[PDB]
Amino acid sequence: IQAEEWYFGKITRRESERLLLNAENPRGTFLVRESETTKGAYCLSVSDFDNAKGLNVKHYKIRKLDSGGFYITSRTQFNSLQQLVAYYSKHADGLCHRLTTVCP
Amino acid sequence: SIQAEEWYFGKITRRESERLLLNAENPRGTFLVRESETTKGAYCLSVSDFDNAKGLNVKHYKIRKLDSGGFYITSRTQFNSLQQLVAYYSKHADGLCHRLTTVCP
Repeated sequence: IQAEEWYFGKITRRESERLLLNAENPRGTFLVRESETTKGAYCLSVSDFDNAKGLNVKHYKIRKLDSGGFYITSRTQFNSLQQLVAYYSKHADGLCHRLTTVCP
Repeated sequence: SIQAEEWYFGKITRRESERLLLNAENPRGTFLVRESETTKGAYCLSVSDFDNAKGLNVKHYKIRKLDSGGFYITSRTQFNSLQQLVAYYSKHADGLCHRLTTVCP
């Protein structure tokens, strides 16, 4: 997945929030990183805006099933990470915002 | 002035640096220096590498600016300038994934 624009590898949770939390960035700017402590998991980081908290980053753990697939909820699972990203770019389904822009 | 150095790419993002380095045309050890996007005062050395499992991949090493003037990536050597840092690791990888071979174009 190294070659996917949205994959930032092993940046920490804090570093993903420093990258994402920028006022030039739209709601739904996102990146995927390898989870910092859970081994074999990915994490989807999405900026979001709430009146109160202002801009903040939500983090959703992505698990990989034994057969290979990926999921965030029981609603949909994906044969690959790129399919998950493609799906959520069009359908938020429970995430805070549709994935609009890859982290610059 | 570091602004006009050919291997200095200023404020480009971590993501744009990889888009530049991760390209078939570039030898292992193609590099660029840039500012850290979020560590103030630090710089960053981005280097292309090739691992059969990863494929072509970029490694990023932070460069800290000593208060007293220098620059360093490890406790083994410190340098007075970024120029001198690039030159040294062009000869000796000394912990880096690869010697700095090619300035990124």
